[PDB]
Amino acid sequence: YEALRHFLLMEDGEFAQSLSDLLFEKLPGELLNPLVLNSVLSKALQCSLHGDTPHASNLSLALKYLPEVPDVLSCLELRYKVDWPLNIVITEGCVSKYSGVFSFLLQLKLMMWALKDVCFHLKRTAMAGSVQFRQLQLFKHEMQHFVKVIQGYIANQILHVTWCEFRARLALEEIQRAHAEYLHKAVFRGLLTEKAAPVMNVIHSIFSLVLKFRSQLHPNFALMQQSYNTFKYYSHFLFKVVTKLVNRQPHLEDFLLRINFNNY
Amino acid sequence: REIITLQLGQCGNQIGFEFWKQLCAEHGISPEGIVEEFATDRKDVFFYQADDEHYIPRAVLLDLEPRVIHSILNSPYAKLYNPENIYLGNNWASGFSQGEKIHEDIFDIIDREADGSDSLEGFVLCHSIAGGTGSGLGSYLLERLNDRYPKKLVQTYSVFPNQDEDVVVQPYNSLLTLKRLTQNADCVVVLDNTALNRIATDRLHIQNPSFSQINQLVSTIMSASTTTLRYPGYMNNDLIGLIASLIPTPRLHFLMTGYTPLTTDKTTVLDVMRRLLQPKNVMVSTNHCYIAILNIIQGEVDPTQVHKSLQRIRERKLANFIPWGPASIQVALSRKSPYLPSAHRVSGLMMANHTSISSLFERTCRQYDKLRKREAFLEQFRKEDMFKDNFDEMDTSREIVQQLIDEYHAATRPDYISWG
Amino acid sequence: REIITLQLGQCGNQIGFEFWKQLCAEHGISPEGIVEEFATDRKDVFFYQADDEHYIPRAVLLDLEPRVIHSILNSPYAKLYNPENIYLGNNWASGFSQGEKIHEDIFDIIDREADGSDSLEGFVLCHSIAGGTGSGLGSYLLERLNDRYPKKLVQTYSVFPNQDEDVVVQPYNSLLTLKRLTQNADCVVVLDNTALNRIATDRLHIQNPSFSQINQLVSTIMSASTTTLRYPGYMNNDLIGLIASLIPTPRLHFLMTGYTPLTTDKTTVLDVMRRLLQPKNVMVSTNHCYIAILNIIQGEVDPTQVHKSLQRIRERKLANFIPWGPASIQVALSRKSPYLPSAHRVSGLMMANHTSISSLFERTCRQYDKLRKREAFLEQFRKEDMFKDNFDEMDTSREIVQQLIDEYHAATRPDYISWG
Repeated sequence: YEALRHFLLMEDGEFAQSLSDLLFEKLPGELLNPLVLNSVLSKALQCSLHGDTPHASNLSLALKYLPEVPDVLSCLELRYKVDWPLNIVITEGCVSKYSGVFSFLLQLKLMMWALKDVCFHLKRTAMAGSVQFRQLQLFKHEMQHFVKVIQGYIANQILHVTWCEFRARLALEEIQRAHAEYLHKAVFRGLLTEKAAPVMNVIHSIFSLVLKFRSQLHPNFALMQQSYNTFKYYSHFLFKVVTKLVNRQPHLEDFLLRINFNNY
Repeated sequence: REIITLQLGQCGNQIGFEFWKQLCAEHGISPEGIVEEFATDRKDVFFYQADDEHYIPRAVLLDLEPRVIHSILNSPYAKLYNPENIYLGNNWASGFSQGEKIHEDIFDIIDREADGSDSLEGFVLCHSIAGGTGSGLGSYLLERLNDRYPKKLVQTYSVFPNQDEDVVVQPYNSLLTLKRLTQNADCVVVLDNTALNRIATDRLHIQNPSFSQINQLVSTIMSASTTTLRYPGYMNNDLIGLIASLIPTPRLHFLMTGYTPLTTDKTTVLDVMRRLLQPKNVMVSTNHCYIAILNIIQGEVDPTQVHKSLQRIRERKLANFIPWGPASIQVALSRKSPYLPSAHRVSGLMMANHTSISSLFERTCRQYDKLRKREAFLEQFRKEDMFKDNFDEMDTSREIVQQLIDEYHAATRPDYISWG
Repeated sequence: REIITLQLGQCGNQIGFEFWKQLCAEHGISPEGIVEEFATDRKDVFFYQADDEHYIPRAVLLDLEPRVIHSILNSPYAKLYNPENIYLGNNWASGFSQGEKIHEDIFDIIDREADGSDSLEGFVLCHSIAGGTGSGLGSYLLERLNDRYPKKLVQTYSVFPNQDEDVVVQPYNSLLTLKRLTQNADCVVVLDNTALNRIATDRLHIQNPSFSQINQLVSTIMSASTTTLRYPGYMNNDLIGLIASLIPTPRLHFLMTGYTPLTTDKTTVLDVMRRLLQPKNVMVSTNHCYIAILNIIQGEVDPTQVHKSLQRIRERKLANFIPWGPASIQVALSRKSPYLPSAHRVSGLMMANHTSISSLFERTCRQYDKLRKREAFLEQFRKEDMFKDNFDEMDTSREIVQQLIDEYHAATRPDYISWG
């Protein structure tokens, strides 16, 4: 349990921060074979610093669709396979949902990578004290803040409170139900629910717009002002849809409180 | 990645010695650096790991007119380190020129330590503003690193000198030092003598050995700010991930700190939050509003109270911050430390960008401008005379700090949508 | 193949005696040359092997005004050699004329030793520039061998005389000697008195018997440069394979050396590389760039660090060399020596062609040209008067060293694609 928490939910430090970071250097005509990714995993397991166990072994890492195709979307499935008397508790359907949330939390790390990339392109030319430099840097601060609040939301719900209700959940039949509720209260607060499907739906548009923001450095100021205005339009609608989906949830209550604080 | 520590000056080497004794007592190691069996941790950021697990610190020691450096030299913690890097006035231009002539072999010491590291994250320096030997020299080596490496970060922990005004060129020296700080550094953490004087006179009854207890509080702060590095966390385990949210703008990069117990010899998340909202629990002394605040908590916390608390923290509006845009407080959790008695269980550390510190800068500006109007307070020392015959660097620094204070006062405004 | 050693002059016979005592103590043999049972090696290059394994060295001894040659004569190492080859001013023309009259029987000594060898690789000579008796004579025998044998190599280890300027014809003598060195020799290894003075004053506190310790350092260098010959390696076990990469051009064939410990009474490959990058670990004192560098390392090395090191050595750009074309550093490994205490485990030796030595030549050129403008510094000695009545060989040498310095200064340029 406390091993799959570290890897399948990316709760260990310098493991996700080394696995995904090596993954993003490649991105594509590469990553088309399972001999490069499974050794990148062997390199990330070394710098985990905690683990190095046979529970940190026998992991299966695969891409269900190989990339043969603004794109931010990329899939990856990490699983751990358990022996036979414990397989009846940890089924292969629960680990599949762990991989389903794994892929989304992986897709989050691309954003703190790519915004850092455009910050770092700008960092090596940080020269001009003009208005055009500072005005650019402001858009980066605006876009970084929403990432830093949505990750802090995920780093409240899926790993703290649903883990609070797992150290007091434990009672042989009850153990299977305890694992089955750990997953269910994670997927409820993960907003993978069909009730909260629009609010998860706008987040991809957010991702694609900051990638197009990342593509340019300079090419032109006006296209960046336009992309930033689209970002501001979407974020302006987000605050309305989140209060509307409490007018019709306690975990969703904190989201509107997070995105707005001493402002409107 | 890996972070290299630097130390110079009398106050800087004092607080570095206290920091290393703090992390010696804090983790399970010997005063020669042998691991204790009874103790797991990462100490690979600020200490190089050896084969008998000698965690020799990444501390380069520079000295000038050594008196207390000799006391550092003969110590039972002098077996913890020996990187062979110790190499020999009270003016800015004096320390600048003394660093200028030996910039090559100290740069060899720098590059040797850089080769000791495989990767790198940042340089910290232990420095005090207008410390005499430290002042000017520290600005010079800041210039050397800023010329040499644009790929790394610099974090700086330095105090603001206030001795309640024989030395009258001190505002000039501090002004030139802070000029280099605004333009050649990326993030500054500054503190006051007077606020630590208040907390020390409140928690205790000492007046004369105040430096020693100041060192203790600096060590507790520097451990606290580094705990998510040294104890393995899972977010902002790079320095730049911590620094990124607080600083939107390259001149307003000054960060003020707080810490919840004044005396440390339940508390709930509500209590420690509202205590941390006080300026009397903050170690730095129109309405002023924060740009962004960060809090890290370490203790025996219950995870469900914390969302209750920030609900009610919105509801009471016990903070007043509105820069112009959606930048709010960030609360985080780190491990309550083992291997020491965990009394005063829950303790928080607080990191913000607030515009009020400009006023304190303005106080110094008011002093310096007054002395600049009289022009009798450089005392015609020969060092500042060689380094600038026309003394126009003081006027350039004056126009830069004028730009800085104007950026501060505009940064208060909710029309800071442009020029940010 | 086999390499024949030559020695002449006071400093040359001193350093040859020290080299033979070095290789006596280094390998397992007696001071009469009997092999020790307790000791395998090849000593067939610089020593002829006998039936009781008397490794009698290939050292031809020439003397003129012997004082220290007598001390070499009565010695406990005078049973190691006796090839029966010892045959009797301070001017270039004097030593030239004295070698001129006895060129036949010393050439008989040469051909006798050549018949002693089955095959041959090169001639080394022990010589000092402007050494008095050695100067002029050494140029003459260099002319004799260059006339006689175009099939072999000559390696030369000689020092640059600097006594911090009674002898004022010394720049003329050194100029004529180096003229013969550029045109009649294939590879030159030159050293400075001042750089060895710096290393000796740093490692120790001696000033007056500096010659003796200089001899020790020369012996360590000459053993190091020969270790892949004497201890069986598998590459560049011919001299010409070593020499071939460093010299593209027949006038710029001057090679400078370094060696990692200054005091020799872990180290990693990174440490010893960057130490060897210093000019203070190099025994010779616009931007100057190397043409090519060679390093040989001997010690307890780990083979996987070395590729890490040259990765990072590319990355830091801690060397600055760009002749015009793709000639870079060559790193090699030789055996850590047994039969002696292996303390200061890993030690490196460094061999490059660098253009900076031209400046030192230019310094001598500046002196000689000044004396040539005054023309009062030959002192009208009769020897230089017979050998050249018009003193036009000095002007010819001046135009040759002008061509040499111009070739050096063009060799710095990245347009050296032509005239290379």
